[PDB]
Parts: sequence; C-alpha cells; structure tokens
Amino acid sequence: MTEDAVDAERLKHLVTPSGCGEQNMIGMTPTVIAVHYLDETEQWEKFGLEKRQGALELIKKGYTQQLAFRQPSSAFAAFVKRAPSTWLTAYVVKVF
Amino acid sequence: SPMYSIITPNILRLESEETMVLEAHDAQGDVPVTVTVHDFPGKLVLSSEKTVLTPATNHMGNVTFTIPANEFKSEKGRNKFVTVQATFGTQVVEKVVLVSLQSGYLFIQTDKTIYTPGSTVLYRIFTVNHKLLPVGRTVMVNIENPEGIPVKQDSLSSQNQLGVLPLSWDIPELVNMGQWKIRAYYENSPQQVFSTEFEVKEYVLPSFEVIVEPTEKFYYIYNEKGLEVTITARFLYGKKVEGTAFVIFGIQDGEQRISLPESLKRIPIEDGSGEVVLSRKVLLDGVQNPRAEDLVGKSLYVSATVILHSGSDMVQAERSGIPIVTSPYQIHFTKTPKYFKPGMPFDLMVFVTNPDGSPAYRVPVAVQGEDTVQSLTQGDGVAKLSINTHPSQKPLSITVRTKKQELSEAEQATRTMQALPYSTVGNSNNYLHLSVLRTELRPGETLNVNFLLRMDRAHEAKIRYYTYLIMNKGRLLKAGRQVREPGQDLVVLPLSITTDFIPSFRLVAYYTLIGASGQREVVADSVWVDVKDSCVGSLVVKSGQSEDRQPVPGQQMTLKIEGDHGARVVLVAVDKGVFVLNKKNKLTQSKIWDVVEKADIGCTPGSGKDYAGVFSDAGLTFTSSSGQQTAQRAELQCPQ
Ligand SMILES: *[C@@H]1O[C@H](CO)[C@@H](O)[C@H](O)[C@H]1NC(C)=O
Repeated sequence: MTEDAVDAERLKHLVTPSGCGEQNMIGMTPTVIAVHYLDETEQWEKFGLEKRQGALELIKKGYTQQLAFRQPSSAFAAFVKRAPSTWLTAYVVKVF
Repeated sequence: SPMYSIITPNILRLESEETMVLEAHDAQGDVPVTVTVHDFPGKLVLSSEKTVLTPATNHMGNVTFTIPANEFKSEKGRNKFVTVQATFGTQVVEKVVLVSLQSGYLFIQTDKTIYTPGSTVLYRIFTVNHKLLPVGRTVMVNIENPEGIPVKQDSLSSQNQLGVLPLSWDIPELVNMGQWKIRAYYENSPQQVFSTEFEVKEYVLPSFEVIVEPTEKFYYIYNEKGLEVTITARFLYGKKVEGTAFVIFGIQDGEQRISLPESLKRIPIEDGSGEVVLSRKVLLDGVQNPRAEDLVGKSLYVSATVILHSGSDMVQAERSGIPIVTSPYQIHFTKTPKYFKPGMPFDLMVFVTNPDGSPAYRVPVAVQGEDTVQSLTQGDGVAKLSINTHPSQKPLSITVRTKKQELSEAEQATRTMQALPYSTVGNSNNYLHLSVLRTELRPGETLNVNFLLRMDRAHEAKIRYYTYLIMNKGRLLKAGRQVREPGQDLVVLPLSITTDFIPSFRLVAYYTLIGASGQREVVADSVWVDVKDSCVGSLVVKSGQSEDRQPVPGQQMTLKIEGDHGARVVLVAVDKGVFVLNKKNKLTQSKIWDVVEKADIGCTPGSGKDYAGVFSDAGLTFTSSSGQQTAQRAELQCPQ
C-alpha cells in the first residue's frame, strides 16, 4: 500500500555555490534538497558514497558565505547595502 | 607532496577491537593524527584514540578502537555505514566503511545425538567473539518442534561464566518425532542465528556397529567386475560378530531413491567380514535406461541389515554417496589465483580430489602444454605447479590434466582456467611479485616470503621499503615495514609464524613511487597461506593407569587432562551405541575452523585486477589524501 520513491539515478545533475546571496540560494537549494531527499530515502548505497562529503562541504561553504552576508539586524538580502527583502529572509529561515 | 593513508578492514564489527594502520610516506618531522568515526549519514559514535607519528617508527602507526553499539539497533534490514574521517595535521582524509551486525559465534554442544521422549536434554552454549576468546554477552535460545514452533524461550548472561552456559530441558512425554532444532542468537544481533539438530526417536541402544566401506570410493562405469563392497561387524566393546547380513543397492538421483529388486543378497559373515558384489548386468537392467553412459552422475547407495545368529538384535547401517563416474579424479581451481603478472612465475594450486570430495594423495598432475613440467600432490591434495609467463597482455589459457600411470588416456581428469594479467597504472609496467612457499605449515616454523620487484632502472632509487599487512580471522594481525637498500632487487622477509596464525593469513604488500609525468601510484600484491588446522592452544585426554587394561564395570579409573593453565575444561562421556544409531551433528575442531573460515572478509585467494581490486579482495580499504582509494563495498558477501 505504498509507492516506491525515485531511484535518484538521473538526479546526478543536482551545483557549486557562487555569486551573490540570490545566486548562492540558487546554488544551495537544489543540492540541499537533494541530499535531504537522499538521506530520507536511504539510497546512498547506489548513488555513490563519496559524493556526500563534497555536497556537505559545498553546502557548508555556502552557509558560511550567507552567514557572512547576514545583515546586523539578522536580515538576508541580495546586497548588504540593498534593503532587506522579506521573501529572502523567509526563504533563508526555511533553508536554515 | 607527502601522502597519508588509512588501511582498515573492509567491513567493521560492533564491540570489537578494530585496527586502522596509518602511514605518512615521504613526510618530514612529527605529525599529529586524530581519527574520528561518525555515523553515516549525519553526525559522533567515537572521536578518541589520537596518536603522534614519529620518524622513530618510520612514520607508521596503528589506532585501535571499539565502536559502541546502540542508533545501530534501530535499523537493521538495510545496510548501515559509518564514516572514518581522520585528520593528518591540516589534511583530512575520510572513507565510508560498512558495518556488520555479527559480533561473535555460538557453538552449541548437546551431550547425546538422539533422545527418547521423557528424557532430559543437557546442552551447553559456548560464547566466543570473532577472535575466538570468551566474551560476556546475553544470549537467547528457542527450542523448535519438528514443525518449527518454539516450545521454550530463555535469556541468559555469559558474564562471569567464562563463556559456558550449561542448560537443560526435559522433553515432554507427548511430543512429535523427527528432527528438533535449538536456535541461539546474540541479543544485540538477532538476525544472525546459530543452530543444532537433535533427533527424538523411539529406540533401544544397539549392541554392535556395522561398517560398510566399498573397496574404492566410486564405481567405474566401464568396469566389468561390478561394485565391490565389504560389510564388517564388530561388537561395541571390541569383539567379532557372527551372523547373517542382508544388503541392497539403489540409484540415488536428485532426491528420489529407486532400489534394485534383483540386488538384495544374504551374505553370511564369518569372523565379522562379508563381501557381496553388484554385477553390472544387475545395475544396467534395474534402471530403465540401457545407455550406461547416461547413468553417470547418479550415486549408488548401500543399505546393510545385519542380524545375529541369536536373532536377538538387529542393526541397520547405510553408506550413501557412492558416485558413478568415468574418471577417478576431479580437478579444482578453488585455491588458484585468478590473476597473474606478466614475466613472473604463476604459482598454480590445483586441488585434486576424489569423486566423493576427499582430497587425493600422491597423484601426478601436468600441464597439457609444455609437458616438461610435472608435479605430485602434497598431503592436503594441493600440488605446487609453476608456469613461467611471457611478458604479454593476452589472457593465459592454462589447462591441467592428471597424468597417473596405469590409467588410460581416455580416463584422466582435465580442467581449464582463464587467468588475466595484472593491470598497471597507465601502462607503466611497474608490478610486484610476492613469491612464497605454500605447504601444510605448522605453527612455530618460520617462513621466507620473497618481495620480488620489477621496474625500470630509471626509478630504482625512489623505493626504499615495502609495507606489509597480515589478515587473520577478520582483523589485521601484524603491520610493519621492510627496508630495502637501493640496488637490491630481491628482499627476503623472515616471518615468525606463531600459533596465533591459525588457520590462514592473507599477506599483502605495497610500495609507492612517483613517475611518468609525476603522478602518484600504488602497486600491491596478495598471498593466501594455509596453516595446519589445530588449536591455538592444546588439550588432550589420556588414562592414568599404565597396567591392568579393560576396566571392569564398577572400577575406579583416573583420567589425566593435559590442558593449558588457567583454562576450564568441560567433560561428557557418551555410550558408543548412540553414535552407532545416529552419528550426525557432532562437535570437533574441524567444524569450528570451517565456521571461522566461512566468515572471512576476503573473497579471493590472492592477486587481483589492480591495486584497488587486490585490497578489496584481501578485505581492506586503502585511501590516501592524493585520491588513490579502493572501490566501495555495500554487500556482505562477494558475488558468487
Ligand atoms: C600496532 O601493531 C603492532 C604490531 O607489532 C603491535 O605491537 C601494537 O600493539 C599495535 N598498536 C596498538 C595500539 O595495539
């Protein structure tokens, strides 16, 4: 009475973090959600054991970059000079 | 650019001492090293046991730790992994290794092998770990009916019991017959279960054992004389039997047994020995296939019924597994390496065996090509053959055939093997051959490996030592260097084989150079050595008396036990009538060693496709900071 999840064979295309805060979100979100999905489904046995460490390293690098990009009022935006965006802050809260 | 390597057993175990050999090749000065293990995925089961590497040890060390078992019992149906992430100074290297749930062995010993209803069952449950040492763990035991429904459940602790748990059960009066089973399993790892079988039957003890041993443990299909079977009967206590014996023969194919109506014969035994023959005409006419050749493969079986002239006692004895074969030898390639090296001897371990399965003794083997090579098998049925190999990349087609005299050439045994060449790194032609003697080694005597080498003279100064490791029973036993002065091409390393090496040790080795454009490479090898299977200690029982033999019933006698100090012996005395009635499911050292060897991680008797293959075949995991790391394993058993 259950549906089998995706084997994640074709999910290999899921990107190093780079760019500004928006570009860093673009980089992390697919990789972070992919590693979370793989952890939930416990299918690392076939996707490749080694790539998880690289994924963790890159997502940690992006998280550190965004921690550096955090405004003094605990706000997240594309630029520190630019006014904080509520949607960006909510998305960063969800990612955290 | 120094490297830092971690070598750990391929599959880890719960609650045991697991060693991780650490090297730092071409490293100057001391380097701190910390080894931490984390659960995979997520994140800290253990982060202790750091070490400081010193040039005083030539920058080599080992860190042993025991991972606690807890998150480990939540999920078991799917394989679970742990991450061994170690930091060498500022450089970090990590590798994900598999973790099994098996933690030890339980050898169940029942005093008898057949019980009558209304009789108590006395049995023990030894508790030993992977290294064959007493351990304190909690066991569970369930005793199954013939159908397979548990009847008794119990829980015991081996703590302060020195690994022996004597127990009991009084068989209920109204019970089903047939085989019963006792299944015991460690409480932490409920998916691995050990068992024994005891039979409940209506019996009264016999009075004499009947032995039927055919003259040859097979039947030649073209022999015109027929099967030659000898029936012998001696009383339990050592006297000859006079009586009449009925025998019968049949053909046992698959699971269906068909008897031969024209074969039953009464052959009176005088002085306790009688002989009957099954003429080939009877064998052909009993079966419905007149083609004698189509009968091959099927096995005969002899059922002998003996009755004394008193007529007071009758005993049955059956010898099955007499194979009908056209050739008296079966050549096996179980122990031969499946991969070789160009331009080195390629030691073949052919295993000549009788058709029943027992090892063959004093049989000459030969290679069809270059027939100038010929050998003769040793005690354990293994014949050392050596075939020189041309330095070529083509697979080598080795065929071995038995060349025993007084046997027609249409009657010997033949077999073929495919062996593929070791593949270097980028066709650099840097190999390593590790020659060795392989015989029925006895513990104590030394062995001299030969760390043979082959590489161009342009890089003979870069290599100055050979690392080596010794697997045994599932964990690294010794790990050291082997210094070699430049300009020297053969290095003999004397290995001190103690009694700790029983029954086999999978010696590996490797070095490391930089060549071609300046890229790192590793070259490895493996050897499987079989040691004679006996105790790691010693125990024997004999009699105190030296006179007045044949004790009368009711007379004191003193039996002497010569065992290792501090040990604990457990005794049981069984009437031999019981073993006459049912001789299956006994306990002896051979089965213990078979069970221990059946759980070894290594799954090929040496060499491999390349260095990663060699290490995985041994049962290791060699990862380095540069990147040269072994292939991942995620299955408990290597493919068949
Ligand atoms: C490392 O291996 C050597 C082998 O001689 C052994 O003596 C030593 O005890 C091992 N290290 C540890 C920490 O057990």
